[PDB]
Amino acid sequence: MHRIWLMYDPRRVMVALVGFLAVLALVIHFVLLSSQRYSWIENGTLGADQAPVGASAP
Amino acid sequence: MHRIWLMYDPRRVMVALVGFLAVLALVIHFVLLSSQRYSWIENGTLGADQAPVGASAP
Amino acid sequence: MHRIWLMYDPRRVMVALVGFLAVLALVIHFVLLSSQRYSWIENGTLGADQAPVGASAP
Amino acid sequence: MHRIWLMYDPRRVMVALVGFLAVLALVIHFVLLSSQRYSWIENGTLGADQAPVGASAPAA
Amino acid sequence: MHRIWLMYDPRRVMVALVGFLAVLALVIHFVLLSSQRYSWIENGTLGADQAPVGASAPAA
Amino acid sequence: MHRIWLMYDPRRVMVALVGFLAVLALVIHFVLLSSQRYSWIENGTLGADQAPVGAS
Amino acid sequence: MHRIWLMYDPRRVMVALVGFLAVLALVIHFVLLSSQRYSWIENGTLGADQAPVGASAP
Amino acid sequence: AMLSFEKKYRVRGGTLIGGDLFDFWFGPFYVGFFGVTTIFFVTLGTLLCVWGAAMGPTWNLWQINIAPPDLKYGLGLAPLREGGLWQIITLCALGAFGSWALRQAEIARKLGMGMHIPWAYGGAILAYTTLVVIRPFLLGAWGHGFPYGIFSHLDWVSNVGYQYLHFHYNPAHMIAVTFFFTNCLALAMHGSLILSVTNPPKGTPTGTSEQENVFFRDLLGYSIGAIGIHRLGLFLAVGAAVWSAICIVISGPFWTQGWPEWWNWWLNLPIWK
Amino acid sequence: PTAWPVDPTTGQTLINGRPVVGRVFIMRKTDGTVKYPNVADVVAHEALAPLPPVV
Amino acid sequence: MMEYIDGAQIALYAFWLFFFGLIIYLRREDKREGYPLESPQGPRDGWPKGAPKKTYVHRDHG
Amino acid sequence: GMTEEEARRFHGYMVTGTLGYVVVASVAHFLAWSWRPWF
Amino acid sequence: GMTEEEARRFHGYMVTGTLGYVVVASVAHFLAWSWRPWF
Amino acid sequence: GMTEEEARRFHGYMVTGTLGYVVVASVAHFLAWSWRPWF
Amino acid sequence: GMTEEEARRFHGYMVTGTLGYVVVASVAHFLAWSWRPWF
Amino acid sequence: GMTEEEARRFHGYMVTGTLGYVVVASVAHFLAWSWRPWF
Amino acid sequence: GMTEEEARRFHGYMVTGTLGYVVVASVAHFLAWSWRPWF
Amino acid sequence: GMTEEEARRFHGYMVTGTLGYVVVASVAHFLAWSWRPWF
Amino acid sequence: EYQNLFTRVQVRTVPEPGIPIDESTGTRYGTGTFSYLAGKFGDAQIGPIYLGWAGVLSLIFGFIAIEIIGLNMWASVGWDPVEFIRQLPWLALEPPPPQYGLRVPPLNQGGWYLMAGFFLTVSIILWWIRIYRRARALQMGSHLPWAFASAIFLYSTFFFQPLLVGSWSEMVPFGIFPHLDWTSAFSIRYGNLYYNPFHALSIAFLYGSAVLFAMHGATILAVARMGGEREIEQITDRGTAAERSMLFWRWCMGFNATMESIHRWAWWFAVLTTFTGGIGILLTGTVVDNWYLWGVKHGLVAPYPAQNQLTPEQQDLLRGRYQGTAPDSFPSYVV
Ligand SMILES: CCCCCCCCCCCCCC(=O)OC[C@H](COP(=O)(O)OCC(O)COP(=O)(O)OC[C@@H](COC(=O)CCCCCCCCCCCCC)OC(=O)CCCCCCCCCCCCC)OC(=O)CCCCCCCCCCCCC
Ligand SMILES: CCCCCCCCCCCCCC(=O)OC[C@H](COP(=O)(O)OCC(O)COP(=O)(O)OC[C@@H](COC(=O)CCCCCCCCCCCCC)OC(=O)CCCCCCCCCCCCC)OC(=O)CCCCCCCCCCCCC
Ligand code: BCL
Ligand SMILES: CC[C@H]1c2cc3[nH]c4c(c3C)C(=O)[C@H](C(=O)OC)c4c3nc(cc4[nH]c(cc(n2)[C@@H]1C)c(C(C)=O)c4C)[C@@H](C)[C@@H]3CCC(=O)OC/C=C(\C)CCC[C@H](C)CCC[C@H](C)CCCC(C)C
Ligand SMILES: *[C@H]1O[C@H](CO)[C@@H](O[C@@H]2O[C@@H](C)[C@H](O)[C@@H](O)[C@H]2O)[C@H](O)[C@@H]1O[C@H]1O[C@H](C(=O)O)[C@@H](O[C@H]2O[C@H](CO)[C@@H](O)[C@H](O)[C@H]2NC(C)=O)[C@H](OC(C)=O)[C@H]1OC(C)=O
Ligand SMILES: COC(C)(C)C/C=C/C(C)=C/C=C/C(C=O)=C/C=C/C(C)=C/C=C/C=C(C)/C=C/C=C(\C)CC/C=C(C)/C=C/C=C(\C)C(=O)O
Ligand SMILES: COC(C)(C)C/C=C/C(C)=C/C=C/C(C=O)=C/C=C/C(C)=C/C=C/C=C(C)/C=C/C=C(\C)CC/C=C(C)/C=C/C=C(\C)C(=O)O
Ligand SMILES: COC(C)(C)C/C=C/C(C)=C/C=C/C(C=O)=C/C=C/C(C)=C/C=C/C=C(C)/C=C/C=C(\C)CC/C=C(C)/C=C/C=C(\C)C(=O)O
Ligand SMILES: COC(C)(C)C/C=C/C(C)=C/C=C/C(C)=C/C=C/C(C)=C/C=C\C=C(C)\C=C\C=C(C)\C=C\C=C(C)\C=C\CC(C)(C)OC
Ligand SMILES: CCCCCCCCCCCCO[C@@H]1O[C@H](CO)[C@@H](O[C@H]2O[C@H](CO)[C@@H](O)[C@H](O)[C@H]2O)[C@H](O)[C@H]1O
Ligand SMILES: [Fe+3]
Repeated sequence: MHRIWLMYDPRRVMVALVGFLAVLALVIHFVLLSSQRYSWIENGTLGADQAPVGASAP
Repeated sequence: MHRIWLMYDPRRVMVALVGFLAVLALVIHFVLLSSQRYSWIENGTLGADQAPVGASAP
Repeated sequence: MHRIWLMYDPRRVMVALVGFLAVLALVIHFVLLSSQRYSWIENGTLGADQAPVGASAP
Repeated sequence: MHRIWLMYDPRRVMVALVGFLAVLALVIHFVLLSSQRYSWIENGTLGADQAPVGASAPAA
Repeated sequence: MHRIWLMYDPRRVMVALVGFLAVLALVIHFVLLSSQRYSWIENGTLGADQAPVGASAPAA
Repeated sequence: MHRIWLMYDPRRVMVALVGFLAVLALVIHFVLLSSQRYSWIENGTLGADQAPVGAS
Repeated sequence: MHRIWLMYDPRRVMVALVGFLAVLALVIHFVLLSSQRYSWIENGTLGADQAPVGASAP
Repeated sequence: AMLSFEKKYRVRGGTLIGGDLFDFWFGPFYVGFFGVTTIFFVTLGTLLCVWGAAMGPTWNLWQINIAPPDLKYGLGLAPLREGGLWQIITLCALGAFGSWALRQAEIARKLGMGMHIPWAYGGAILAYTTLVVIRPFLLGAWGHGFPYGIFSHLDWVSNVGYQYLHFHYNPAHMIAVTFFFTNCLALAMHGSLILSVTNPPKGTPTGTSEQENVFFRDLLGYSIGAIGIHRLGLFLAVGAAVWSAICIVISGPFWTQGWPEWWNWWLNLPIWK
Repeated sequence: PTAWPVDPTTGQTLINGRPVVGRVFIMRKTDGTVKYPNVADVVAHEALAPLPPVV
Repeated sequence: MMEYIDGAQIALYAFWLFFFGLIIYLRREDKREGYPLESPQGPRDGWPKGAPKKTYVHRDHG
Repeated sequence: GMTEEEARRFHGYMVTGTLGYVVVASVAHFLAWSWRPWF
Repeated sequence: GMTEEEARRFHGYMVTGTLGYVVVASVAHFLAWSWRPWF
Repeated sequence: GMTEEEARRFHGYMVTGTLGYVVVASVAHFLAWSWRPWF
Repeated sequence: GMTEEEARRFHGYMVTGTLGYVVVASVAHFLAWSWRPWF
Repeated sequence: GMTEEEARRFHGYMVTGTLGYVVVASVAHFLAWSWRPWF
Repeated sequence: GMTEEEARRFHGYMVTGTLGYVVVASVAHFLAWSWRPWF
Repeated sequence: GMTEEEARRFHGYMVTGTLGYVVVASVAHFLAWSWRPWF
Repeated sequence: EYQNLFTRVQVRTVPEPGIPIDESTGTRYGTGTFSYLAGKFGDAQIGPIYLGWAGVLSLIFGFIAIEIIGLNMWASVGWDPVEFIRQLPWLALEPPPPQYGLRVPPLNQGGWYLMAGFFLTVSIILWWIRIYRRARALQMGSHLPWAFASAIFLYSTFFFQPLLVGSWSEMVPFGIFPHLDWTSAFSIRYGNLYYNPFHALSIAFLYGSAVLFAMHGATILAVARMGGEREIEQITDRGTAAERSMLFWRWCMGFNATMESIHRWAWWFAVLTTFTGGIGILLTGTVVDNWYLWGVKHGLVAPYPAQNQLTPEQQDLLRGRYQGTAPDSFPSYVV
């Protein structure tokens, strides 16, 4: 499978990968931090039974 | 079928395809995370019969 | 009608067709998703008689 | 009639024609979809006797 | 493992690393200082039994 | 660690470091200066038991 | 320590220093003049007991 | 990658600060010391904007709104939730825009070009600096800056305009608008003329400076010439931004009534008082 | 239902029947803002529609 | 009738489709000089692929 | 460009394809009319 | 540029891909129809 | 560009990777359907 | 461009780092799940 | 450029500096967790 | 650039300026702590 | 340009002037503290 | 370093251009001349103009339009020549009253307005034809008349949108401050034009036109010492001035135009300013009547905390009426 590194220069792929994973990681953390349930800075010490849950159907 | 790779440089198509799938996956996830029924971060622990449903005809 | 591929470069036509189908499918899906009757992410689980319908003549 | 293709390059015309037809088709569909009578996505299941009709002469 | 430095110039990988860490460190501090629980300049002397905890409304 | 200066010729980067430190010090002072607890220009004389705490 | 002047042109350093200190002095005076406690052009004659103080902890 | 003629031009030299240390490229981009500082301020400022969105009511791109502090905080830094985050982002934006201008100077110096581009961009930086620094400082509170939000800043523009009842009557605003409209006209004329001599009808030779000067002459009655139209375009576009900065800095710090009643001086000239 | 129950024996807040260590506050987004649901909801908060003109 | 879709929204997406088509056209035009790009991995076009380099015919004078 | 011999056969395809499209559209209008007449 | 042979060979794949696409679309429409018909 | 033999080698990887990805996505949809069906 | 020996040598490190990263992420998810499960 | 011996020498410093920095960060988190834990 | 013996000599001063600066800062922090603790 | 001797001479002045400035500024702070102390 | 902002040495030529390129029908009007002041900033020749049939008629039709406007403005201050100059920016020729709809109104109540609008419109169309014929006579592309057609399109929407809503009263008054009063009241009537997305787009291209001309003006001046202002030769015979211009922007922002294609970016940004503008006007009052509420529906509008809250009886009390007719009497209140 290594011949993928003949089609693509590893120096370029690792730059693309580090860029992609940096953006994706920051996206997910900020999305969670914006939520009610996973606003862990304000509420991280609540237990699972105490954490918010989004409104159910009637 | 393989002659398609004589029409198009596979190095270029693979870059195009990964670009398309990345955008498409992010769009689908954000559509679902905008919704009521699939706001899984806030309500993902609800059972399938507790999850929101849009209105019926009266 | 194969002389159309002498008339037009198939590499350009096939990219044109892919772009056309991509745009058209996205348009139709988003039109339906913005309707009431076919807002399937919120209401896809409703039965066919429970799905919304627009008003009749009085 | 075929000498029209000597005046006009068919490679330009077919593109211009496809463009016109695609625009025209989309224009007509969206004009109908915006109407009351033919908003078929929301009301397409209504029978022809119960689809909307614009109001007749008001005897004003 | 050390041949990463034949692929990339260490003089500028170190610049990009230090800059990333400085940006990251400043972000996390400004994020914490924005919070109520960790607004340490105004409330850092509160003991953990007095520190804020966020909850959802009960809405019973 | 002295070999760092063979990567980064100091005459080209001391004004960088000093510029970084001067701005960072100014930011920290201005952050403190307009907090309630550390607005020392207006309230520096109070003493610790009288100084504000931003409790909820 | 004097070999620092073999790295940097004193003609430029002395200008950069005097500029910096002039800006810094002007800022600190403006910060004090904009305060309540040290707005000395209006309240400078007040005794140190009479000068304003910010609010205590309630 | 490089343009087919590019490699010859990629020499060292022309930097302002870093010397050879940062004197390199990353893909197409020149880096340099101000490239490094640019990316620092861009990344910090962007991630703080994303944090502002996270702690706000929605992720909808149009509705995100990072607002300045209340006016009661004056020239202090407010609590970060309360506008201090806007104040930090404003410092990053100043740092980024300044870094971008100085990086352009390093690039112009390396290519042996004149410094026109860095200075022309200074006209935009001036206008931004007026809106968020100079005008708020003269009014005595950072809370007078505009909010960072794609539509919420348009709500700010609307309300600032009606703070003077009928902002169209602002005389510097009339000049600024005239420059923006004249610029867009001149851009269309210059773009059209060059394309019309380089893309004449099929079976026609490529045109010449003489033809575009002849056409331009019977459009405006005079021929501006090749250097003249570029001087004019620079004058109009940058002059619009400078008159924009004037029109907003006079509104509030120097004039407080409605703008229509500013014109009372014209009615009272003694030849017709 | 604007605040969670308090344990009288400690002053400690009880969330879902169980104590929390700390001062509980109800979380909200910046300044309590909430995105507008609908035109119908925005209009429901306004005055009624104006009466017809006198001509 | 369609509640959400309206003629201003339709017209706006018609413009977006045109505008992205225009940007593609302009980027093809931007690549008539200096392309294909030199790189260590051989020639590179970016995207979209540039239009060909254009020859100009001068006049025979009078 | 093209010769008249080429224009001759292109016209044959062009006329045929046009008529086929008009035929398919004729069925679509037949179906649309049967569902919901506009007059 | 294609030879007419390459054109005629490519056309066979293009017709086949179109057919496969229309088949999938036809199944998809009939799944959609039986879940929530639009007429 | 590629020889036809290189194009044939790449096609093997491309088809296998495409079908592999669709299988992984098929399990993702199986899991998602069992958690919260959308019809 | 790399020798195939160099591609072989790089691929070993690339797989090993990817595996390591996936392990750390898998532990991180199970800690997050134990503290506050999202389903 | 730099030789494999230079790369290897630099790598040893670089790994050590990273691990030392990570150790210092670990103690900072130990202190912060003692002051005000976040879970 | 400079030689290693220059770099060692410069490093000796730079380290000592760093320690001097940190000492002044350490006294400044302990004065501030004495005046108004932040934990 | 500069020399060890030239640098030493300038350094003597630069150090002396800096320290002289800081001395005068310390007397201004003494006067300001006597007038209206800030802690 | 020389900035190339003004010309310290001009040169005269005693014979001159201004005698046109070979042009056929019509006549070259006047003799060429030099302005030393024009020569400081640009090319010095101020000189002969071409009209032809379409240019002559355009000036006749346009002059009448200007006369009708000015005479009505002057009549509106009772023929006072002092008040005509003193009050000039507040004067208008004003569109018809709303109750007429599209019917012909009285002469002093908008009849002169529609006449001036008609002759101005004919004059603008005849000027477009004059430009189109001149571009072809000089053997040029048609880029300039189509750019001018974009401006004419926006202008025509100040006729078609009043037509579509059904009243000439909605048209723009001829007058300096009065047309700005209309511009504000249009945004008020239709519920804040900032939320019209084509207005937002039109601004994006108006600003972008300034961005591009600032960038392009500066770029060419920055390479003018290397002949970069000889743009046609830099297009046909690329020199180092073009290469440096491409490399500057490539190294700055990661991509670049060419010496030709930057003029296409320029052309489309200017043209799209008025084209998107016209679409936004045509949609206003015909498809959308309150753009802020369209913004709320489509999620444009950022939320703010409520500044007031109405009770239900206030909701009935605080509704007004839509504005009606003015009182056509002077009531006595004595009993
Ligand atoms: C968005 C905002 C609005 C702004 C919005 C607009 C944004 C505009 C920017 C858009 C992206 C532009 C990208 C670009 O131009 O790239 C040029 C480059 C050049 O290709 P090349 O010339 O052929 O190859 C270069 C390479 O061979 C040699 O690179 P060099 O040696 O010169 O430089 C090294 C790099 C970074 O090095 C690395 O990343 C690798 C480090 C080792 C990784 C080891 C594995 C780690 C595993 C984890 C272990 C973990 C445990 C140990 O950096 C430099 O030194 C150059 C200077 C950088 C700039 C200065 C930075 C200053 C400090 C501040 C930094 C702050 C933080 C960024 O191209 C490539 O490498 C290939 C393409 C790379 C794509 C990168 C972007 C991908 C983003 C994907 C996001 C997708 C979202 C949907
Ligand atoms: C409403 C009125 C609007 C009014 C304002 C409208 C503004 C319009 C102008 C801006 C857009 C054009 C930007 C551009 O062309 O940059 C050159 C770049 C690559 O150049 P290349 O010559 O084709 O290829 C170079 C490559 O072969 C060799 O380079 P190297 O090996 O050294 O480095 C590697 C490359 C890898 O590429 C990338 O990383 C792409 C980065 C992102 C591309 C743009 C994505 C969309 C916009 C940004 C979204 C993310 C933004 C946060 O690294 C580079 O080449 C980096 C240099 C390019 C940096 C471009 C930065 C543009 C930022 C635009 C910001 C727009 C803000 C609205 O091009 C591309 O990557 C493809 C661009 C295709 C046209 C864009 C429009 C597409 C419309 C949608 C069609 C269907 C999907 C494509
Ligand atoms: C000229 C070469 C030296 C010098 C040589 C001496 C000598 C010799 C003596 C002092 C002494 C003192 N110096 Mg010393 N001093 C210098 C620079 C300084 C600087 C400075 C910012 O650079 C400062 C703040 C001081 C400060 C001081 C005081 C701690 C002290 C006496 C009080 C004083 O301030 O007098 C005011 C002085 C100044 C503000 C600046 C210097 C002015 C002139 C050049 C020296 C005046 C000396 C004074 C008249 C004493 C005479 C002693 C008899 C000759 C025996 N000096 C220069 C660099 N200094 C005396 C001491 O140790 O007392 C305890 C002492 O005998
Ligand atoms: C792409 C959008 C931009 C745009 C573009 C644009 N405008 C253009 C063009 C272009 C590309 C032209 O080619 C065209 C032009 O000619 O430019 C010089 C024009 C034009 N843009 C104009 C104006 C204009 N453009 C504006 C805006 C814009 N123009 C947009 C920003 C505005 C604004 C912002 O409000 C204005 C006011 C004109 C200067 C010109 C069109 C001139 C025209 O049509 O004139 C008609 C004639 C008259 C009104 C009559 C004049 C009467 C004389 C004073 C009478 C003298 C007596 C006479 C001799 C009597 C007759 C006797 C006979 C026997 C001779
Ligand atoms: C003069 O007449 C005009 C026209 O009616 C009045 O203006 C009306 O009211 C305004 C709200 C509106 O802007 C305008 O369009 C118009 O509708 C104006 O105020 C004056 O009113 C007095 O005269 C009225 C009149 O029409 O002559 C009179 O109206 C009443 O009497 C007439 C018969 O004389 C009858 O036809 C009307 O139906 C009747 N209307 C009402 C409401 O009573 C006004 O009398 C009263 C009580 O309103 C006069 O008003 C006064 C105070 O004298
Ligand atoms: C909010 O919810 C939303 C976000 C919307 C939901 C959606 C989410 C979506 C769509 C997510 C998609 C995620 C994804 C998709 O694939 C994620 C894919 C992730 C992947 C693949 C990660 C891979 C990481 C690999 C790493 C870390 C490798 C490290 C390698 C190292 C350390 C060795 C380097 C080489 C060396 C040292 C050799 C030198 C020797 C040399 C050179 C020699 O010797 O020659
Ligand atoms: C709000 O919450 C949000 C923010 C959203 C939550 C999310 C946060 C996220 C996603 C965080 C991610 C963090 C992360 C991810 O990887 C973090 C990764 C961090 C890393 C890798 C740190 C590495 C540091 C390394 C250092 C310090 C090295 C120092 C080296 C030194 C000192 C020696 C240099 C060598 C010399 C001097 C020798 C020269 C000799 C020479 C030349 C010779 O001899 O030749
Ligand atoms: C919410 O956010 C907020 C509120 C902001 C919170 C978060 C804050 C954060 C994250 C802060 C981080 C701070 C930080 C991180 O590293 C801070 C790091 C600080 C550092 C490194 C300080 C180092 C200082 C070193 C100095 C002064 C050295 C001076 C040396 C001198 C004078 C000698 C010069 C040489 C000579 C004389 C010899 C010439 C001889 C020659 C030439 C010869 O002999 O040849
Ligand atoms: C003796 O000569 C004197 C001294 C009087 C000459 C001096 C004159 C002066 C001083 C003139 C001053 C003029 C000024 C200051 C004018 C200001 C004009 C401005 C600022 C105008 C701004 C906007 C106007 C717009 C947008 C108007 C648009 C009008 C349109 C599109 C009208 C179209 C009308 C049509 C097509 C009419 C058709 C006729 C039919 C019968 C079909 O009716 C509908
Ligand atoms: C679901 C829809 C179902 C109905 C669709 C019907 C579409 C029409 C199908 C017609 C099939 C036969 O169509 C016929 O093909 C032949 C051979 O290709 C074309 O023949 C064409 O090319 C040949 C040479 O190749 C010329 O000699 C001839 O003059 C020219 O017309 C005809 O122009 C066309 O009439
Ligand atoms: Fe130009």
